[PDB]
Formats: sequence, structure tokens, C-alpha cells
Amino acid sequence: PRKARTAFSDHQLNQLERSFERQKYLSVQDRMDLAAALNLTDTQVKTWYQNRRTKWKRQTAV
DNA sequence: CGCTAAACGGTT
DNA sequence: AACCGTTTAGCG
Repeated sequence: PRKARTAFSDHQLNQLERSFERQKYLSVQDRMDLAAALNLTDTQVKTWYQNRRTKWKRQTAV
């Protein structure tokens, strides 16, 4: 049983990208604080940051 | 299709 | 526990 695909709001995407520009890796507390501010689950933030690092590494390589 | 969220098996 | 590298798949 797969989880439904989260559709992030524009506010959530803007805040996630502002976080990522500041810090490429978050502490457990910072990750939880971001999830709470955005009404997202801890896992959805953790997964967004992980996939964001994948995209970031792709862009670094060119 | 392209982007990207979630899942897999493996690593740190 | 979280991450990595990669895959799988949802959807505009």
C-alpha cells in the first residue's frame, strides 16, 4: 500500500526552498520545526529535503 | 514528458 | 535514524 502523493501548496514550496537555500541539511529539531510551521508531517519534510539534495547534486554536476 | 514525491535496497 | 543512489510512479 503506497502513500498518496502529497501536493504541496505554493506557501509550503516557497518556505521549503527558503530553508534549503539557508541549510542543505537540517538537524532533527530544525526539520520538525519546519514541518510544524508548514502543517506537514516530519516524513514529508525529510523526504522533500532528501529529494531536493538529489536535484541540487544534479545541478552542481553541470 | 518533466518534475518530483515516495519506495527500494544499500550505506553511513 | 537518516541518508544515499537509484528507481518507480502520480499528475499537470
